[PDB]
Amino acid sequence: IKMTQTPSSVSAAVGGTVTVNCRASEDIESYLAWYQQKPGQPPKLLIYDTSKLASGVPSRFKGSGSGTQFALTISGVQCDDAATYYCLYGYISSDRIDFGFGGGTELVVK
Amino acid sequence: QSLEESGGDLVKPGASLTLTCTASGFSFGWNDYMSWVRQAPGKGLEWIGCIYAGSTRSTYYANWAKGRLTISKTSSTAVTLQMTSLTAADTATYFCARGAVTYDGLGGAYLKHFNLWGPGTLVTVS
Amino acid sequence: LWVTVYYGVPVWKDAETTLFCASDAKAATHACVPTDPNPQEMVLENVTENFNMWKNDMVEQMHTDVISLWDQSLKPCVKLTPLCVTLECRQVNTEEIKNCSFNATTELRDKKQKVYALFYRLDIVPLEEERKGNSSKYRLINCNTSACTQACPKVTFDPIPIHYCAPAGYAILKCNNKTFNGTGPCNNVSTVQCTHGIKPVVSTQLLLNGSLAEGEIIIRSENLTNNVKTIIVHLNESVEIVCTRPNNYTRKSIRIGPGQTFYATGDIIGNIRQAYCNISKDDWIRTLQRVGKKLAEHFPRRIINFTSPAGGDLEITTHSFNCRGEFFYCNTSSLFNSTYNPNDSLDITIPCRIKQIINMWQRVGQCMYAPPIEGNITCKSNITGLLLVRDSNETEIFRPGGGDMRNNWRSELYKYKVVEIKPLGIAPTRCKRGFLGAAGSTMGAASITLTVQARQLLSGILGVWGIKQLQTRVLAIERYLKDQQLLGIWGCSGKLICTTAVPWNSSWSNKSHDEIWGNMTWMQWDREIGNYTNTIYRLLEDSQNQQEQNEKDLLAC
Amino acid sequence: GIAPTRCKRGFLGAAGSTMGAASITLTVQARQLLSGILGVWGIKQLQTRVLAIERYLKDQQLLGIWGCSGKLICTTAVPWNSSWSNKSHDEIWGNMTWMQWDREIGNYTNTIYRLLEDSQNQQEQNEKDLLAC
Ligand SMILES: *[C@@H]1O[C@H](CO)[C@@H](O[C@@H]2O[C@H](CO)[C@@H](O[C@@H]3O[C@H](CO[C@H]4O[C@H](CO)[C@@H](O)[C@H](O)[C@@H]4O)[C@@H](O)[C@H](O[C@H]4O[C@H](CO)[C@@H](O)[C@H](O)[C@@H]4O)[C@@H]3O)[C@H](O)[C@H]2NC(C)=O)[C@H](O)[C@H]1NC(C)=O
Ligand SMILES: *[C@@H]1O[C@H](CO)[C@@H](O[C@@H]2O[C@H](CO)[C@@H](O[C@@H]3O[C@H](CO[C@H]4O[C@H](CO)[C@@H](O)[C@H](O)[C@@H]4O)[C@@H](O)[C@H](O[C@H]4O[C@H](CO)[C@@H](O)[C@H](O)[C@@H]4O)[C@@H]3O)[C@H](O)[C@H]2NC(C)=O)[C@H](O)[C@H]1NC(C)=O
Ligand SMILES: *[C@@H]1O[C@H](CO)[C@@H](O[C@@H]2O[C@H](CO)[C@@H](O[C@@H]3O[C@H](CO)[C@@H](O)[C@H](O)[C@@H]3O)[C@H](O)[C@H]2NC(C)=O)[C@H](O)[C@H]1NC(C)=O
Ligand SMILES: *[C@@H]1O[C@H](CO[C@@H]2O[C@@H](C)[C@@H](O)[C@@H](O)[C@@H]2O)[C@@H](O[C@@H]2O[C@H](CO)[C@@H](O)[C@H](O)[C@H]2NC(C)=O)[C@H](O)[C@H]1NC(C)=O
Ligand SMILES: *[C@@H]1O[C@H](CO)[C@@H](O[C@@H]2O[C@H](CO)[C@@H](O)[C@H](O)[C@H]2NC(C)=O)[C@H](O)[C@H]1NC(C)=O
Ligand SMILES: *[C@@H]1O[C@H](CO)[C@@H](O[C@@H]2O[C@H](CO)[C@@H](O)[C@H](O)[C@H]2NC(C)=O)[C@H](O)[C@H]1NC(C)=O
Ligand SMILES: *[C@@H]1O[C@H](CO)[C@@H](O[C@@H]2O[C@H](CO)[C@@H](O)[C@H](O)[C@H]2NC(C)=O)[C@H](O)[C@H]1NC(C)=O
Ligand SMILES: *[C@@H]1O[C@H](CO)[C@@H](O[C@@H]2O[C@H](CO)[C@@H](O)[C@H](O)[C@H]2NC(C)=O)[C@H](O)[C@H]1NC(C)=O
Ligand SMILES: *[C@@H]1O[C@H](CO)[C@@H](O[C@@H]2O[C@H](CO)[C@@H](O)[C@H](O)[C@H]2NC(C)=O)[C@H](O)[C@H]1NC(C)=O
Ligand SMILES: *[C@@H]1O[C@H](CO)[C@@H](O[C@@H]2O[C@H](CO)[C@@H](O)[C@H](O)[C@H]2NC(C)=O)[C@H](O)[C@H]1NC(C)=O
Ligand SMILES: *[C@@H]1O[C@H](CO)[C@@H](O[C@@H]2O[C@H](CO)[C@@H](O)[C@H](O)[C@H]2NC(C)=O)[C@H](O)[C@H]1NC(C)=O
Ligand SMILES: *[C@@H]1O[C@H](CO)[C@@H](O[C@@H]2O[C@H](CO)[C@@H](O)[C@H](O)[C@H]2NC(C)=O)[C@H](O)[C@H]1NC(C)=O
Ligand SMILES: *[C@@H]1O[C@H](CO)[C@@H](O[C@@H]2O[C@H](CO)[C@@H](O)[C@H](O)[C@H]2NC(C)=O)[C@H](O)[C@H]1NC(C)=O
Ligand SMILES: *[C@@H]1O[C@H](CO)[C@@H](O[C@@H]2O[C@H](CO)[C@@H](O)[C@H](O)[C@H]2NC(C)=O)[C@H](O)[C@H]1NC(C)=O
Ligand SMILES: *[C@@H]1O[C@H](CO)[C@@H](O[C@@H]2O[C@H](CO)[C@@H](O)[C@H](O)[C@H]2NC(C)=O)[C@H](O)[C@H]1NC(C)=O
Ligand SMILES: *[C@@H]1O[C@H](CO)[C@@H](O)[C@H](O)[C@H]1NC(C)=O
Ligand SMILES: *[C@@H]1O[C@H](CO)[C@@H](O)[C@H](O)[C@H]1NC(C)=O
Ligand SMILES: *[C@@H]1O[C@H](CO)[C@@H](O)[C@H](O)[C@H]1NC(C)=O
Ligand SMILES: *[C@@H]1O[C@H](CO)[C@@H](O)[C@H](O)[C@H]1NC(C)=O
Ligand SMILES: *[C@@H]1O[C@H](CO)[C@@H](O)[C@H](O)[C@H]1NC(C)=O
Ligand SMILES: *[C@@H]1O[C@H](CO)[C@@H](O)[C@H](O)[C@H]1NC(C)=O
Ligand SMILES: *[C@@H]1O[C@H](CO)[C@@H](O)[C@H](O)[C@H]1NC(C)=O
Ligand SMILES: *[C@@H]1O[C@H](CO)[C@@H](O)[C@H](O)[C@H]1NC(C)=O
Ligand SMILES: *[C@@H]1O[C@H](CO)[C@@H](O)[C@H](O)[C@H]1NC(C)=O
Repeated sequence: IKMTQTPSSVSAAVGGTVTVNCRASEDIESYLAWYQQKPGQPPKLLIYDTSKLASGVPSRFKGSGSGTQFALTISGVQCDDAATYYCLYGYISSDRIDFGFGGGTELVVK
Repeated sequence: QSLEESGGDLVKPGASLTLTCTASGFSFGWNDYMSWVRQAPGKGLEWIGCIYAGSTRSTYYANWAKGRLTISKTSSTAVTLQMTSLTAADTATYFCARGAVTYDGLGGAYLKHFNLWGPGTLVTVS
Repeated sequence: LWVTVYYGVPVWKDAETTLFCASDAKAATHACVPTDPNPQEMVLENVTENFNMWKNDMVEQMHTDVISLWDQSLKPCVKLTPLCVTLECRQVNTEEIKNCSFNATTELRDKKQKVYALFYRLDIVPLEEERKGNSSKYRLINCNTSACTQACPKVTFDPIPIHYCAPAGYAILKCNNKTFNGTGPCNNVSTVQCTHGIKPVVSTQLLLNGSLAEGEIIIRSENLTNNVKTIIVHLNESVEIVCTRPNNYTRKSIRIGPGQTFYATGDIIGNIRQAYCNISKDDWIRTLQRVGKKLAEHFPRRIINFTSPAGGDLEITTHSFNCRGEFFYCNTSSLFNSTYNPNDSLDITIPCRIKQIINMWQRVGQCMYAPPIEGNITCKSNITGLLLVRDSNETEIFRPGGGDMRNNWRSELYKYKVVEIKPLGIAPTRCKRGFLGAAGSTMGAASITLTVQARQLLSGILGVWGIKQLQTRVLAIERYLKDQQLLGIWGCSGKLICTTAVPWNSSWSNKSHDEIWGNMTWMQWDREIGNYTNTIYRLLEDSQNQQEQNEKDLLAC
Repeated sequence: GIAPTRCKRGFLGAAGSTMGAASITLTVQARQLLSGILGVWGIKQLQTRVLAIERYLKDQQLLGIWGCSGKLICTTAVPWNSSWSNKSHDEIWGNMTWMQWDREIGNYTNTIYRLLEDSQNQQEQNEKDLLAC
């Protein structure tokens, strides 16, 4: 797939907010997901269908979007996890395989 | 329920690979898409492909590895990632995962879940 | 949501149909196609189906085809009407063989000749006369019933295997569930185009030369508590049996009319010997003790008695057996002479009777005469199963039995079922305007697969036997055209996926998009909305594909 | 039958002439094929009629799946393989009759049909119409 993201890294005051932007070139009808990857770990799923909170994930992680622009807002932020946040998307068909994932943004707060 | 993953080692450049991902405590059933990804330093997860438990369909990103990648079902509890020639394996690690999709009814499906992940492994060469 | 039309939906209905008769490509054979069965078996993962060997039309169909081909082989043969005359018989001095005199018809109809032939006592009926020790008078059996037909030279008694193959649009489902008892669910099924070859071996009591059970001995019945049903026992090991008629008969040829002859038994070479069968004793005993135990599992707290023959009528009391065209009626009472109690040389000699008049298939008047066969009449075969009949005394008494030939075929055909493929179906989507391999999986998964797989259905595009083929071809055409026609009227060219303008009714199904697509297989869906089939079709053909043309194109006048 | 062209997407009277000449003629002549649309003797007639129907339907069906309604001339999205024939456009069209051509590329018949039915006429629908959701 064709996708981009911004920024490459993020920061915030502890207890404040962080925004990570997923910028697809492709127009996606609410089929993306957000992941949190702590160092040494597989990424953990945070959000489904661009905005639904995944089980086991705190309310701190919220987001929305449409078309090509989607974003993750983290609020009441701690970077205890020291994770990189990522955007995921992909579609299965028999003629084409449309898949990808971003580079994500590294988060540090204080 | 968790995934275990093993079989990576250092091999000759251009050598084959058979990584096995195991369904510890479970078997794969309907809507279980058993997938693989590539994790490069500084990047995210590039897509390798997946198989559908309950059938014999294996979908993979040939645009990355046509003739290089095969994803094969083995036991009802396991999948093998089969590579015919390793290069980038020395950079990005491999992870297996258990995911799920939503079907459109128009001949395809979209990703939703990746709930179980294996620990992953690097398979380098020299 | 909206109704979407799909083509190539992997569902099926139980269905009866005429199957093709296929023969041995290397080859009663002119009627069947000598092709490659091409048994490209495909296993359907995660599929459970209901089989019932007692309601299998393939068995009934085979019964008819076996009989029909057998009858054709006797069609050009001689009717022995000239032999229904008084026979003067004397004891052969070379106690079952009698020497009989006839006044036979010569090539010329105005002359008779005095001839003689030897007969088995079983084929001869006394007239109102007694044995005097020298001579008496007889009738041939069945001269009061039918003009029994002589088998022609080159009538074959070779049980050449038959393969049944599905017509396009049909599939044969095979049950691979080892230990399946013939009814109920089979949790391991696969599909084939053709069945394995089945040898139409004819026998009673002991089933010969069939397929052995993969696992342990399996006992099957329509109803195990019904004492009128036959119990079919499938052995997992064969038992060696060899039968022979060691008495050196000579074939004589008697003209009995203008262009026809009768083959007579005569000139016995010296010795008189009884026909018999040679059965391994240890294998027979092990077999029954093992059967006894399996029966005990079905009939616990009972003594099992494999102790009795039918009662004395040769036709149902003995083992009907054929050897190279010869007909044996062997006495098995020495085999079925034992019991079983769950908490409690070296061969067996079976004397046999030989008979030349055969009431084949239990029909009356359809009589065949078996001519004498010269030489070494010995046949070695495998007992592969038993036909037992269960009989107050806290004992389950069993007798060998049979005569209903269908049981000899149920014993092979129990593994197969015929179904009809129904490629059209509908399901809701959000958009407004190897074939069965995708089975057992969800509809969603199949819908992806079918973008390719649906096209495998495109591979489906002698007297009465000519008719069977014509009906088969005509039907295949008819069904094809009906589906093409429906798709045409619904505006679904490019048929694999066709969106329509008909809205989805929650009254048909109130399940959500994902509840339906990810938690159901196509057959489950077909059942859940099956009675709305006509409703949907009307909405598509009478309304949406009419309105969508008239309101767009007639306005272009 | 098939032959290469440069474009991407009385019946036998035109015989003995080159394919080129026939291709012009066939824009009319091909339609003459549309004129083809007692015991054992009853059977002989039934088999004859059934077969005629069967062959007709098989050809109609292939044309349908290849997207070739308006069948006299149907361009496709399948590229020509030099491995089937490495003759030039004019070497083929002006120096061969249709039967000669049929023999020269005859064993690729199944290959071409698969390329047309499994790939190009599937891909050309799925990649254009399912996107219209
Ligand atoms: C052979 O055929 C059988 C037919 O039954 C198939 O059975 C299916 O098996 C799958 C997998 O076991 C079933 O899916 C599972 O359903 C469970 C029940 O869901 C209810 O409860 C949840 C609770 O929140 C509700 O959300 C939901 O709407 C239902 O109310 C789920 O709990 C299971 O989820 C678990 O695994 C997933 C894996 O990612 C985890 O993420 C979850 O957290 C959880 O651990 C799962 O969804 C399916 O329903 C069965 N079908 C039927 C008809 O019963 C076999 O799979 C099939 N085999 C093959 C190889 O095809
Ligand atoms: C269970 O299965 C077994 C095994 O098939 C059956 O037993 C066989 O039955 C067939 C008859 O249906 C027997 O075939 C006959 O064999 C005679 C002896 O053949 C000799 O020559 C051959 C030459 O290669 C040697 O291989 C062989 O060892 C012998 O030396 C033949 O003379 C018979 O020929 C008749 O039929 C042919 C058909 O065209 C005519 O042309 C001939 O003129 C003649 O009429 C015939 O071939 C076979 O031998 C049996 N084998 C055994 C081991 O017995 C069982 O009968 C079957 N069970 C039941 C109940 O049927
Ligand atoms: C055909 O089916 C029968 C019935 O299940 C199978 O019989 C089984 O044979 C094995 C030996 O090969 C028996 O195991 C041993 O039996 C002796 C008997 O005293 C016992 O002492 C040993 O400890 C052991 O159990 C087994 O019990 C027996 N089953 C029954 C029910 O008797 C037979 O093997 C099958 N044949 C094939 C080819 O599969
Ligand atoms: C038109 O075709 C003739 C026939 O040639 C045959 O078919 C060709 C496709 C190729 O396989 C030839 O080798 C075959 O012989 C051509 O006539 C041939 O011309 C060559 C020229 O050197 C000569 O050696 C051959 O003997 C000729 N063949 C015969 C049968 O005489 C002819 O040249 C072709 N015309 C054009 C314009 O290409
Ligand atoms: C069956 O009977 C016929 C006659 O009824 C026996 O054949 C005769 O045997 C005597 C013995 O000397 C000959 O002289 C005759 O010429 C024979 N033929 C006839 C027509 O009489 C015949 O042998 C008896 N068969 C057997 C097997 O004993
Ligand atoms: C064949 O026909 C002859 C006719 O001559 C039968 O022989 C006669 O039978 C009558 C019956 O009463 C006797 O009275 C004659 O004396 C017999 N004649 C001779 C020469 O024996 C002969 O029995 C017939 N054959 C059979 C088998 O019945
Ligand atoms: C043909 O003859 C046979 C033999 O005589 C008849 O069968 C007998 O019928 C009587 C009638 O009660 C029975 O008692 C005998 O036991 C029967 N014999 C046998 C061997 O079963 C037969 O019915 C006659 N058929 C015709 C059409 O008359
Ligand atoms: C088909 O095979 C399965 C096993 O492969 C049989 O399953 C048995 O079903 C009975 C029913 O009560 C259970 O008690 C057994 O424990 C089951 N066996 C196993 C291994 O789980 C099934 O019954 C077979 N079909 C038929 C008609 O027998
Ligand atoms: C074949 O196996 C099936 C499955 O066990 C038997 O059917 C079961 O019989 C029990 C008896 O009480 C019933 O409770 C079950 O509901 C039945 N299940 C099914 C699927 O029918 C069947 O009777 C066996 N047949 C024979 C001949 O033994
Ligand atoms: C279900 O049925 C299939 C088909 O008979 C079984 O698959 C066979 O398994 C044996 C085991 O070694 C293989 O040798 C055969 O080649 C397989 N056949 C096919 C067509 O693939 C399968 O094992 C059965 N499963 C169960 C549980 O009985
Ligand atoms: C086997 O068939 C017998 C009858 O043919 C069934 O048993 C009888 O069923 C009738 C039906 O109304 C009852 O009135 C009888 O009382 C039943 N007999 C007994 C002794 O209870 C029998 O249930 C069938 N068995 C199976 C397994 O289906
Ligand atoms: C099968 O063989 C048995 C054994 O020889 C026969 O039973 C015998 O019949 C005679 C008749 O008078 C009796 O004297 C014997 O005592 C019986 N033997 C036993 C062990 O009881 C039986 O009749 C034969 N059956 C057939 C159909 O021929
Ligand atoms: C059936 O089995 C019984 C025994 O279980 C056989 O009768 C025995 O035969 C032996 C032979 O020497 C005698 O010593 C015994 O005294 C007999 N037993 C009885 C109770 O008389 C019987 O012959 C067998 N029947 C068949 C048809 O084989
Ligand atoms: C089951 O078979 C046994 C023999 O295998 C029968 O045993 C006979 O029982 C009677 C009873 O008085 C004895 O006189 C016989 O001598 C026994 N037979 C032998 C060979 O000794 C038993 O009766 C049979 N049971 C039933 C209910 O038929
Ligand atoms: C099976 O066939 C063999 C021969 O083919 C029979 O063997 C004969 O048995 C008698 C019995 O006393 C012996 O005297 C002979 O010497 C045996 N023949 C040979 C060549 O040794 C055997 O009896 C038959 N079995 C049956 C059950 O009848
Ligand atoms: C058979 O022999 C006995 C012996 O006395 C005789 O009385 C009888 O008449 C003979 N029968 C015939 C038919 O010759
Ligand atoms: C009988 O069983 C033996 C067992 O090895 C087998 O080889 C032979 O072919 C079988 N005979 C028949 C007629 O099936
Ligand atoms: C076997 O157990 C049953 C249970 O009812 C009993 O009736 C029978 O007599 C027992 N047989 C032996 C030999 O103990
Ligand atoms: C019958 O007797 C003849 C006499 O020579 C012999 O050649 C032949 O083999 C014998 N047939 C049988 C079946 O014993
Ligand atoms: C019949 O064939 C068997 C097979 O071994 C042989 O032993 C027997 O002697 C043969 N009999 C004759 C008469 O040839
Ligand atoms: C559903 O069925 C009811 C039956 O009366 C009908 O009135 C209603 O319009 C239907 N809805 C759709 C979407 O067809
Ligand atoms: C169709 O009618 C049968 C009649 O018993 C019923 O059981 C089934 O549920 C009905 N299906 C639908 C879709 O109404
Ligand atoms: C020609 O055939 C070769 C056979 O391997 C194939 O690789 C190539 O792509 C084909 N070219 C065309 C135009 O189909
Ligand atoms: C087709 O096969 C035959 C086999 O002899 C060969 O002669 C012929 O040239 C082949 N045609 C093509 C197009 O390869």
